[PDB]
Amino acid sequence: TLLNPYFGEFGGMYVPQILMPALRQLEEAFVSAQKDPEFQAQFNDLLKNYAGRPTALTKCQNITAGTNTTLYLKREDLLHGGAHKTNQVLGQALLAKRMGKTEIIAETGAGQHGVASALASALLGLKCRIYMGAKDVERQSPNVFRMRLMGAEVIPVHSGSATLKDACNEALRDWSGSYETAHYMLGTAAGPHPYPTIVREFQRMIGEETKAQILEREGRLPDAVIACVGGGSNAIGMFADFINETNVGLIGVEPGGHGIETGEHGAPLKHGRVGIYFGMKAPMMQTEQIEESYSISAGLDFPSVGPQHAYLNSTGRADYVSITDDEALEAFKTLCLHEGIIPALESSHALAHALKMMRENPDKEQLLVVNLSGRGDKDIFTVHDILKARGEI
Amino acid sequence: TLLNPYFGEFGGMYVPQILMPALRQLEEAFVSAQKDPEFQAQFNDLLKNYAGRPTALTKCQNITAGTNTTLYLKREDLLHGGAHKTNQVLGQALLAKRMGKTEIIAETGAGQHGVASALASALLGLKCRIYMGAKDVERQSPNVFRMRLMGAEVIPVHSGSATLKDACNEALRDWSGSYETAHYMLGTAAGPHPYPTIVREFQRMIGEETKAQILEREGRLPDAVIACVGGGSNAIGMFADFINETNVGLIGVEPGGHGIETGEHGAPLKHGRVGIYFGMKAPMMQTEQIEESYSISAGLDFPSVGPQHAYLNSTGRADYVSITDDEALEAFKTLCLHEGIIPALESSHALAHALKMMRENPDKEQLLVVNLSGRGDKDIFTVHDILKARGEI
Ligand SMILES: *Cc1c(COP(=O)(O)O)cnc(C)c1O
Ligand SMILES: *Cc1c(COP(=O)(O)O)cnc(C)c1O
Repeated sequence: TLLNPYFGEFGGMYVPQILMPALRQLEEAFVSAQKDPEFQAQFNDLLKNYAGRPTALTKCQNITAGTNTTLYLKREDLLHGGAHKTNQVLGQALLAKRMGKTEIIAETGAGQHGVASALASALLGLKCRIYMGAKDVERQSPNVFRMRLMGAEVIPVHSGSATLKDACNEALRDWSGSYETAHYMLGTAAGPHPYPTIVREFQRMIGEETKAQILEREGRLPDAVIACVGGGSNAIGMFADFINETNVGLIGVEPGGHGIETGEHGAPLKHGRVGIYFGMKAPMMQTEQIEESYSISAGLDFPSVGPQHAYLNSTGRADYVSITDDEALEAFKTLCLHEGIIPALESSHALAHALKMMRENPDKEQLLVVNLSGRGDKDIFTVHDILKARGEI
Repeated sequence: TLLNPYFGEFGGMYVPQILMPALRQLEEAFVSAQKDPEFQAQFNDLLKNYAGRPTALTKCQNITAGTNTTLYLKREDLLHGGAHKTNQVLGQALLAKRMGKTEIIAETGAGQHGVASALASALLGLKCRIYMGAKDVERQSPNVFRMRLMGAEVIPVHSGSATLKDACNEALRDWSGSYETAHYMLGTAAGPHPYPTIVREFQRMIGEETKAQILEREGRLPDAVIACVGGGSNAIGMFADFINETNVGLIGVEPGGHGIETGEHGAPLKHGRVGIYFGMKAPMMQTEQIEESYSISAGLDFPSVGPQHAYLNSTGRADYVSITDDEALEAFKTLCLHEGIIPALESSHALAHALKMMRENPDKEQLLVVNLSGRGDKDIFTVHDILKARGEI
């Protein structure tokens, strides 16, 4: 194994022996490609002319009116597909073609990573198959339809609890015996090494572009960069290029759920315990066994966190807070009403925490940047249902 | 009146005397702003950092594989909001603030222009009210909800046939008496002068960026630029900067409907007759009185066409074809399956006509550019219903 599979005591490769070759071989191919500028050349061609990079940086004056905070939104919502997932997905698609693979295996919970994979595969022309828990397949008709229109095969998983965990497990069993011709496109910066690394490297351009844009527009780095954290891909992708700029804030917002003190949430980082999950060793929400997570937001509905985040958390380089279903919903409505932008419910947690920092210190002089990971069009149904059940139509 | 209100025998200002002042005053304000670079400075700041301009240019190699056609898609689908409408809307919002107006009046059929106006108004902080036929208000819950989340007031119109025509008429009656403090944000390159002009000028950057990008990437202008035509805003916006490059094709695709020979369509340009409609004099679909149009696509469901298009058509500078519900649906599915992009059903007509030009002449050496006016996420429900009714699930 070329690279180090751990970040502190976190990360690793806790996967059956049958997967070591597939994992080791992926890592090599990856290193070999990181160093090949022909690859980098293609990757950037795709990110630039297909996905639409670089993504804007927006100054939200209306939202900060009457305070001393200056707020910027890194517009990942404007990327092709609607969210930051399109970055890493185009990366691995290429990587896979490089390794001469002819197929993609992926798993999705609500279909956000599913649609992303289907799309990358359509482009790079790879036979895509996406595992999805049956319960979710029923709850997500549109995205299932999207994946099908994009020529991907959605395989409903009925074992276990017929949900994300199960779809995830089955995906890996698939790959175990098909890694010869199929690349396993993991949806986030977690899982066994080298994924946490590969995903960080394939998302790090958002942090890069941010710094550049922030200089051109403010002549100085931000006091902090805030981003929601599920498995941690969009947060690490924004963090990366700032770990070094030590006087820059690195805040990660995890879902508060129904209240970090109800069990119904997903902030294992600050309220769980280290264990091995999804092939990695990191903090997670355990019973005594693994437990359940929750959020109005499905993307943030992860019971664990990426190894590098658990690490940056223990060293104290990055801070990790929590925002709840309602504070997120509030932010979601706020951005809609003042900036004319519908944020994804996931990003709403980060925008929420920013607003919190401003409303509590209107006189404080701060330059903040929230990573708007995706657009919220795919969440109006949900928001509308809640607002209706809450009796506010 | 400063500018000339006609394009050949088309265009004009056929509106009640009460509207001449409001119309004349808009025109002036517009000219004064065209010439003010402080305005241009703001407009471009908005288009660049809020909407995400410039929009990509994508080479669709997979779609043209095995032919001599080179196809590019001007990615208007990647603009904030999902379609080219966001350009002109941000323009008029500014113009209105410039004229010291505090309110926006608009009308929408399916809510695409409604959501756009609501958004521009949220940003530039203007009190937005959008008229919408009651029938449509029922058929368009999501967009109605979007407009409401963006703080706009949707006023259902129940007179006449409770649809677009009626919502449109009521909007103008509103403006008739409120132009003092309310700007009427017309949704397309049609209507009484100066709208056809203002909308062309506020969309012309797509054609501009295209030419620039096409040079940088091909070292030569395209043989043709193809775009769907409803009222004509996205087509003119692409055409504009190419009218002069005479050896460049200017194709406009109108909806074929159920077949240009069934009456159930919307290609008044090539199959109607000149009359006065929506305050302008242009070709339209008349009974003997005005008639009905149709398309799987609501955006293309217009019984008339913009005055400049009728003009460019008579001089023969630009060609106008027709594509049907099925050819569009076919294109829609094709782009999905090979490029991993879901086109808006409207743009599908233009992509359709392009594919037609390639499949019929695989050996012909051609460089084509289709204006992908919007993303098709807001059309999967429709496509899914058709495919299901057609019994293909
Ligand atoms: C999927 C998703 C996420 C959560 O994933 P990370 O791996 O923490 O980035 C965040 N935001 C959006 C909009 C997403 O779709
Ligand atoms: C509204 C719309 C159109 C039709 O309008 P034009 O005024 O002819 O541009 C075309 N494409 C998309 C995607 C639209 O939303």
